[PDB]
Amino acid sequence: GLMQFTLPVRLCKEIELFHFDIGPFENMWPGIFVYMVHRSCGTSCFELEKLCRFIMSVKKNYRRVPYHNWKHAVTVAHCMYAILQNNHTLFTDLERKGLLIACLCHDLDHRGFSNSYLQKFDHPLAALYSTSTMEQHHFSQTVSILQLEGHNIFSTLSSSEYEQVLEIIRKAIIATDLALYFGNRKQLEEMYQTGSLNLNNQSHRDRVIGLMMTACDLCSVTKLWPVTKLTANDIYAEFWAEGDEMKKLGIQPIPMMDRDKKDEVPQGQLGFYNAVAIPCYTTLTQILPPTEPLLKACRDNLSQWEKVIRGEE
Ligand SMILES: Cn1ncc(C(=O)N2CCC2)c1C(=O)Nc1cn(-c2ccc3ccccc3n2)cn1
Ligand SMILES: [Mg+2]
Ligand SMILES: [Zn+2]
Repeated sequence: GLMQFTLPVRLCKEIELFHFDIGPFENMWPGIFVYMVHRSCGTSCFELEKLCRFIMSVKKNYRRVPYHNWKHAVTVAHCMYAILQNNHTLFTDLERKGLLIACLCHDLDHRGFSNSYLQKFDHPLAALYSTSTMEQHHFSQTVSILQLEGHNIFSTLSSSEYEQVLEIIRKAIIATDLALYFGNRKQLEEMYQTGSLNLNNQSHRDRVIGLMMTACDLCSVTKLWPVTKLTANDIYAEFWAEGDEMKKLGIQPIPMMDRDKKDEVPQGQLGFYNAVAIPCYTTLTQILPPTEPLLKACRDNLSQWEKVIRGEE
C-alpha cells in the first residue's frame, strides 16, 4: 500500500524518456517493471505479492537466447510505458493494466526461431496453430502462468473486466506477429487520411493498440546508436542460427539468415527501416503525436546505417 519502488536519480529521470536502456543488471529489471506499473497504473492495480510472483514466473519461462530473452520483454514493456505516460487521457484503466503485462509476456518461451522455421521443421506447434504460431503459443503461456496458484494478478477485476483484459492481451500479443503488421498499418493509414479514424470504435482501437505493439516490439531501432548497433548483433545471432538450421534441413536460407552474407547487413537494415520501422513510427506519430521522439530516433539510426555503408564507420 504505502510501499513505493524508487529508482536511483539517473534512472528515475531517464526511465521517462523513449530511448531509455534498462541496463546490464538483470536483478534490477523486475523492480524497474513494478515501478513502471505503479506510475502508469497506480499502486492498487495489482496485489504486490501476486505481481512479484507473476513477474518471476514470466522470467523463468523466457529462455537464454541472444535476443528473444527476458531483457527484450522488459525493454518492450518500457517502450509501452513511455507511450502510455506521454498519452495519459487516451487509454482506459483496463488497457493500461493489460498492455504492460501483454508486453512483458509477448515472447514467452521463445526458442529464437521464426514461424517459418517451425513450419519447415514440422514442429508440433505448427500443427496446433497454423498462423501466428509462436504468438498463439506466447498467449497460451501467459494464460497458463496466470492460472498458477497465487499468480492471478487480475483476480480483483469483475468477470466482464477480466474477460476484456484477457482479450486486450490476446489481440496485443497476436499483433506482434510482423506478418500481420503490414495490413494493419495500411488500414490505419487509409483511415487516418480519409479521416474515418474513430477511437470510440473498438475495431479501430484494436488496430492502434496493434501498431503500438509493433512500435514497442521494434524499439531497438529507437535507442542511442550504440544500443541499436549492439542489439543488431543479438538479432543476427538468432537469424544466422536459424539459417544454419535451415541448411541442416537442406534449404538455402534467405540472405537475412545466411551468416555467409554478414557483409550485406547494413543494406538489409536500410530495407528494414524503410519497409518496416519508419512507416510504423510515422503512422504512430500521425495517430499519437507525443510518440514523435520514436520517429526522430529511428530516422537518426537510419542515417547511422547510411554512414556505415559509405564506409565512414
Ligand atoms: C533490427 N530489427 N529489429 C527487429 C527485426 C526483425 O525483423 N525481427 C523479427 C524478429 C525481430 C529487425 C531486422 O533486422 N529485420 C530485418 C533484417 N533484414 C535483412 C534483409 C536482408 C538482409 C540481407 C543481408 C543481411 C541482412 C539482411 N537483413 C530484414 N529484416
Ligand atoms: Mg515475437
Ligand atoms: Zn518481441
